Amino acid sequence: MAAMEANIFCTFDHKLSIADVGKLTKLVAAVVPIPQRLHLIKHYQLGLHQFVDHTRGYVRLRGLLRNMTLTLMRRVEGNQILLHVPTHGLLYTVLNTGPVTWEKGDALCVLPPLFHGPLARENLLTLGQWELVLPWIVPMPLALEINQRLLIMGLFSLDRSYEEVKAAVQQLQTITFRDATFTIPDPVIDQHLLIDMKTACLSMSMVANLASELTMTYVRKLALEDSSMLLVKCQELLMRLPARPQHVSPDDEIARLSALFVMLRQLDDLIREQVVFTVCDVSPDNKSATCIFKG
Amino acid sequence: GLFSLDRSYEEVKAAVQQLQTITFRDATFTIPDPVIDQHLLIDMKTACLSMSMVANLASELTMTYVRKLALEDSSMLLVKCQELLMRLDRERVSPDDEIARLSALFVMLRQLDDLIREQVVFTVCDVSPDNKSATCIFKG
Amino acid sequence: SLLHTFWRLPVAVFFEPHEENVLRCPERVLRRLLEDAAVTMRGGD
Repeated sequence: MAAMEANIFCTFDHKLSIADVGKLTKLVAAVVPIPQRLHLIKHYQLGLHQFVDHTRGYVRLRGLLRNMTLTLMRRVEGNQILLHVPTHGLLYTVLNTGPVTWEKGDALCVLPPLFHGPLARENLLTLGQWELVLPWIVPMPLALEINQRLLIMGLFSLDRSYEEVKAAVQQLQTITFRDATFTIPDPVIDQHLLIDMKTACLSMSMVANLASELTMTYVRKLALEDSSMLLVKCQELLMRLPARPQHVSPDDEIARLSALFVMLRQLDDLIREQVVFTVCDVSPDNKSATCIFKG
Repeated sequence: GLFSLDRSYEEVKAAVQQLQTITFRDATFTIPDPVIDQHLLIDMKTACLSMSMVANLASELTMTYVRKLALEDSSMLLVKCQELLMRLDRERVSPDDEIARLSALFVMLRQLDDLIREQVVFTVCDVSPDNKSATCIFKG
Repeated sequence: SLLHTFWRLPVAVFFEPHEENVLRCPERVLRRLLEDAAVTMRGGD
């Protein structure tokens, strides 16, 4: 039928002041998500603002952003915006909208914004109580930290007392990454985090069941003859309790490790975020970088 | 690398030698032993330690959350997980410590991603009788 | 009297009577059925 459009024109039916257009011009080469593809769309569908809801949960907003299609902004005109849908493997220029510092060679992920500093950056296109909310583009370690914090809060919430749950949420929600401090907004625990908790519990059960005695005993045996800061900091986490291996069978070990890899992938996937960009350049003011698009 | 500490016994040596020799289509070759001078390099040591730490931490952490979550379960699978853990156990704490153990579990999980998964770079569709070369499409 | 079971733990039920069979009945209903059958059986050189 009608082939999917690569170039999308967006028109604001609200009237624009010169300040609004000036703000729009700064946003060229940034990433904006849209829910559906048409040659000509209205500004209401543009951005992340449409999904802001009384539920307020960070996890559900993260889920919603994952399903939107990503576009880059081409140059602006009067009352019009041109968006381009990138293709896998090509080279692009992208704008660092958020305060996160990028580095050469790292991988970037798209994620809902989390507040930082004075929390007064929100000048982006407030017109008719619609707002231009854009997602953050962050490097992989920060996304992994965010997802890990959310899942750990969810798991810890079970059966713990309410006040100590509050304390744990307070200490976990704040993150220091690459010499900057960020904090996760609205870490609500609900069904969306519950399904991830269920899958994590299943994967951990299977990992505990599968692991061979050799794997379990490696750490215990190593401590008898090695000594290092890594090891001593490592063994502090474990419960406090010559010989020969009771059973040697390389084929069983191979098959068991083969299954254990699948289970570890299952556990890894729920904190992994899909890489959208891989960067190899940076403006020395960190405002822009050139990246390869993927996904 | 996991057999590094047990290398003294002849059975372990035989298992290691069997592991080294690998056969693929029409080709047989041996891979080098990652143990040199009866010692293991720091990177492989870190990998093995991470694997073992993930296993050990999961073993004790899992049951506490499983027994709480399975009562609610609408998919009858988490009860089976609890029963499996009980069988495993029969064959054999401050909240700060719990938080530390969970975070350590996840950080040791991240240490293994290089070994855990790998990505295809080429898919082949042509081969010469000269087979030294082939034409393939690039994936990245 | 008590039954032996293979599965060590019980499981909840999430299906209607038209797809899987479940033996469920209150104790009072069981006693009433017992006495009713007791009188019925007798009711039936």
